[PDB]
Amino acid sequence: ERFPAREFQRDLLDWFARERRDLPWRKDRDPYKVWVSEVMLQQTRVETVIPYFEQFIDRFPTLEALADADEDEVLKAWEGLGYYSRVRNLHAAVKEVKTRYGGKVPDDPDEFSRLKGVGPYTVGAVLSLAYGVPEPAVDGNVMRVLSRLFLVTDDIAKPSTRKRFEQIVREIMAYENPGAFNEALIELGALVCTPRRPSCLLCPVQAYCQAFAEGVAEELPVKMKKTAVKQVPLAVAVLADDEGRVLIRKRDSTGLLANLWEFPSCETDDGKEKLEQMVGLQVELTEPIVSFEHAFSHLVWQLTVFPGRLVHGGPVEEPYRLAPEDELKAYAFPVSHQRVWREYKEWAS
DNA sequence: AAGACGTGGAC
DNA sequence: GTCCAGTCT
Ligand code: SF4
Ligand SMILES: [Ca+2]
Repeated sequence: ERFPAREFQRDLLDWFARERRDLPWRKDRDPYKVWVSEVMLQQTRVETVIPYFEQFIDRFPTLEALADADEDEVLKAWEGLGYYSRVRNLHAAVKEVKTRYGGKVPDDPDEFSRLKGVGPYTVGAVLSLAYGVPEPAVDGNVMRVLSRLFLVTDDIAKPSTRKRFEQIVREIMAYENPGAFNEALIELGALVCTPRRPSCLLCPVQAYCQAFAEGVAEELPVKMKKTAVKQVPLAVAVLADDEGRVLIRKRDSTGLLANLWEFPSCETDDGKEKLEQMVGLQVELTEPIVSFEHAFSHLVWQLTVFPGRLVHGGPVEEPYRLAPEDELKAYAFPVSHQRVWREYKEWAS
């Protein structure tokens, strides 16, 4: 494996200095900000993350401010980003950093990795970029790039394949400046060596790329096809009382959409009667106004919205809470239920 | 191991 | 429609 590591390095790092996007989290190397951006970037595109990162850092300018904030306030800031246990884990990890480590982000891989939500990629991403620690930062971009560079045909969906890529990076990483190197590989996959129609002709490391020589760039990386996924009808109801207040409820911390608020729903494995019975509060449910789909990575919801009129015969017991329409802004809903409300509003016109 | 776990660009 | 931008269990 006569791979000219140093030669390869100098070129890649040169192209990076010329073409790097000026992104908000690249203004400096504050471990806190880098860490926040890398969590936001997990399975989430850069252009999507930019506005979230700006508001989040404005609301929580430092690690302590995030640790000090309330769970609701943090989760509201994550509303719409998806995979919401990321922020549950980041909040807890930061709380841990505050109480245990006195505010400083641990610079040791094994100590940093021990924190919730910090997987192999985030360790390398945060520690290299912000501390100089030469740990690999292998994401989907890197895997695709390396798979083509070294013509690796292993299924990237296998945890072992990733472990191999990490070993490859180690073999070729620029230990002088690992952060800059790690980001360069990622940026490469993001800008040049794209999932489709890679610009190999413009690529700075074309010379070293084994997939280019064989003309199989498009066919890599190898990855098992995503399968079809379970469908799940859902019955949702918007119960408004005479005064205009609407009833909502906070989902439990274990499972789908943990700790997010929603409109009282039940899986329609009978329709309305199930909603009616479930809440068994003196509530009456009416014709379903609209139906639609909302997808997940591992299932698909088919929703049905039933307006109802709430009559007060008792108190509001947890998890349920009663909220005026004006104060719904304060609660973090998932996108599925955000649409439920919008359709309800348009209907009531 | 492979399924859980959200959402929106870009074909 | 398909693909895809990580971590926990
Ligand atoms: S030459 Fe083509 S396949 Fe190889 S790294 Fe560059 S863009 Fe990717
Ligand atoms: Ca870890």
